[PDB]
Amino acid sequence: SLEARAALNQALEMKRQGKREKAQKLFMHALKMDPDFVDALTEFGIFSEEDKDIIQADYLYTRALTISPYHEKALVNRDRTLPLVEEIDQRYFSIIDSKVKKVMSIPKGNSALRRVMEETYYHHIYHTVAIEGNTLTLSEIRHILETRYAVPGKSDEEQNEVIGMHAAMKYINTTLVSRIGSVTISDVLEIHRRVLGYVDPVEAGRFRTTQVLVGHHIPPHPQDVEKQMQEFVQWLNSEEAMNLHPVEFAALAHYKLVYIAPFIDGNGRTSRLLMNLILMQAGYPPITIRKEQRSDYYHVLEAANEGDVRPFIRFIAKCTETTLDTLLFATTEYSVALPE
Amino acid sequence: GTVVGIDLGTTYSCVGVFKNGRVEIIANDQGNRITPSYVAFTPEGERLIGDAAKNQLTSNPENTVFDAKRLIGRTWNDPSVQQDIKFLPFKVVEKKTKPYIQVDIGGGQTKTFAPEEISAMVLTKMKETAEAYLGKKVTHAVVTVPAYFNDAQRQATKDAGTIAGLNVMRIINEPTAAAIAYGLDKREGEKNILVFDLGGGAFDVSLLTIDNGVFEVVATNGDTHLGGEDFDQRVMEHFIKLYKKKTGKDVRKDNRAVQKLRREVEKAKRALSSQHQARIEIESFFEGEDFSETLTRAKFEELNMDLFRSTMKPVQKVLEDSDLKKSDIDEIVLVGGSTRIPKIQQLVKEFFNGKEPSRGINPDEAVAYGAAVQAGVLSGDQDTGDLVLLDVCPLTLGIETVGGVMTKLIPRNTVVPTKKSQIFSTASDNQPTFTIKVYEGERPLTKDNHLLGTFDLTGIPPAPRGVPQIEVTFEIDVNGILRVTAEDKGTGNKNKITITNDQNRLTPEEIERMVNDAEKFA
Ligand SMILES: *P(=O)(O)OC[C@H]1O[C@@H](n2cnc3c(N)ncnc32)[C@H](O)[C@@H]1O
Ligand SMILES: [Mg+2]
Repeated sequence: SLEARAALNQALEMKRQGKREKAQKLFMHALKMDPDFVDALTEFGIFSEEDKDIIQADYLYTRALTISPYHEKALVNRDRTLPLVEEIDQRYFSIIDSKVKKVMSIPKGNSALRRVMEETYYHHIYHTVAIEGNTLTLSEIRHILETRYAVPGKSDEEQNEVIGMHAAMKYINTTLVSRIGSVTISDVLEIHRRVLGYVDPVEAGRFRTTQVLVGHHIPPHPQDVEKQMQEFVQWLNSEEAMNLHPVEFAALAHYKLVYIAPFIDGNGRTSRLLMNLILMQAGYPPITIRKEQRSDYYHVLEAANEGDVRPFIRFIAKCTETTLDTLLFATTEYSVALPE
Repeated sequence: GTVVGIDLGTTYSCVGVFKNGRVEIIANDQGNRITPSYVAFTPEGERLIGDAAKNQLTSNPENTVFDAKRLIGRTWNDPSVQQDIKFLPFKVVEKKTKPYIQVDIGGGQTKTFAPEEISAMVLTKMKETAEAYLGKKVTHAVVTVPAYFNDAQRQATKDAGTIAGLNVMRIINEPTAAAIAYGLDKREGEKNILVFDLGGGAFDVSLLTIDNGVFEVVATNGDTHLGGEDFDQRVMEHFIKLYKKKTGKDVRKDNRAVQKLRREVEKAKRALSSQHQARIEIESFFEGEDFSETLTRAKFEELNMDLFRSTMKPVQKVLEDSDLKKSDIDEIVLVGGSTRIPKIQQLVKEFFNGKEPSRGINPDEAVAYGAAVQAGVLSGDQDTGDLVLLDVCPLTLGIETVGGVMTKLIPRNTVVPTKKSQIFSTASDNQPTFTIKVYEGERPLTKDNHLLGTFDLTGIPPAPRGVPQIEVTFEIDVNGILRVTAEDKGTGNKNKITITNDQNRLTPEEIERMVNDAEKFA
């Protein structure tokens, strides 16, 4: 696009002058005219790096190189930011690890943790069904699971989704979390059989035989699901995967499973359960992707579809920190002082 | 071939070409650098366009058509359409809730035209004007629209181009075109310019930051039904009333009388821009009796003072939107034929505390000049360098949600092209459809905003009410025109959501017929 070229040339001239607000507008205009404009992606990366946004700079250099793998300026730029991004992402994991240890440092004489952990359980069911559009409130979910009484003027489906999640989580915590050995396809099917068991007992615990769509994502043909699930569980139990930071392991496990989308439905609910199985086996509390993060969640999944899963890993890392921050705040004890 | 720039004005149109690094404004077959936006059908079946059409208005008023720019992209019901009808000599009839033009095309054979077909004829005449100068056929054009044109008015102008056999490479906002005409030869760095664009039928104010080839619209505000036409109507109505007061004769019956008055009112108004009174003389005005009256500049101003004063409100609005002071405006650029009116120049000058407007800007030609430059840029072969337009949408776009609520997606003055996505859900169990009602306006309830279009979204899978996650996406393209798309964000079958285009705008089949009808006069 000659139009795109003109916009990039003006972006670079305005940047030179120090008109950075105008430069940013012109970069964004160039990339509207040509979304795969490699020179514009690379120069907009430089612009981010000048503003000390190394993760965004590296994102743009990496995106450029997926389009044009031999692009000289993008290669040089990516080679500079690669170790800087590794340093930044690893530093965030270190902060998360410190906060996990802070949760484990909570004295066993702390009264708040017991009740907070119980409340958090029902919060987890609320968020995992609500992010998918389930309209049941936290109080309604507590009523369904504690009493077993059907809430009036609400679909059987929405209630059966919640009952399924409760059954799935009870199975994981009592059978899988403490179990020694590899996590198998049969284990994932057992989780799914409970997740979907009360909504769709026919499809519960078996792979789809039809093509599905997952928002903008086109998953494999149903005939390729078995082979991709075998390759997936091979990765799950690999020393390579075991050597990852648990947050990265859990995030990649989530993404790899929803990429395949082996089920007709409940791929997200099942993948979020597997994510938390991995975190809990690694000694982390289970994390929540909040209902309110639905749009951000879909955005970073789409970013992963487009060839960079790091925004998704970073999103899961931030969900982990938020979970830890909330647990530590909720269990804070307020000391009583002698006036002296 | 050569891409031309066409100012398609309410009363006059103007065509320019960018060649050897400069703009040529092209004179028509009668040697005129502006062409009346008029068409006419003679009793013999000859299609007249431009000067030939306007010049036989008073002898064939019923089958002389004009003012099409104030009919396109509007409903029959539109109070603005009903206002113009009172001063239009041709039959405007309701067809699919829209104002169509019915004329005797000759031999007692009546044809009903879409306003798009009238504008297509005007565009055909401007194309023919360019072809005569270039000595080669013209297939590609940049066509201007008022900045404040809504989605339907923009699409209708594109459709007019298609019907004229033109590839409309770009729709450009008239004040943005005017800014290019002002700014192209300037190398003064960053300037804030206020373009005040009062033409034959539309009024725009655009505040731009221009900077060594970058034309950035900061804010726009206007009225697509305010211009020269309205000033003529006020004067015509004055003298029709004065005649009934003096003689007792109501002259609204005789179309020849009303349109004779229109022709003389235009001459008088033009005279009153350089002198302080004008004589209006018509022989055989009504029932073989003569008309003779003086119009003073003061009386002309009095008759239009509310309309003239109303032009200050959009100037105030763009300053408020931009959060700029009057002192931040480096240049006031007056464009459109109606900015020659002394009282208009005075009101703008006094608003800006005595600041003189930019010199060497021909208000009749500046819009065409800018269109011609952008045509040269998109032609790709005119060595135009790094000219960049960052234009905006004039109106807030929203979707009607439960309770007749205006759910705003794209605010007014958003840089285009732009994309906005939002997840919506169903209002009842197993709801299979969305009736997507897109509105243009600021009001929190859609009943108080303007309906852009209705889009049928089908194939929502069965689920309880409020469960489905149907993302609806508004895309405004570089022409300022909306495309609506949708995506189920959840797990679903291979059969994606479908959106059917609005049924109340010209279909490809209707446009094909109108194209084929137009080709016969080639
Ligand atoms: P279905 O209801 O079985 O699964 C929904 C989950 O799929 C995941 N997901 C959403 N959007 C995407 C994209 N674009 N790519 C991959 N995976 C996606 C989420 O986990 C949903 O909860
Ligand atoms: Mg689903």
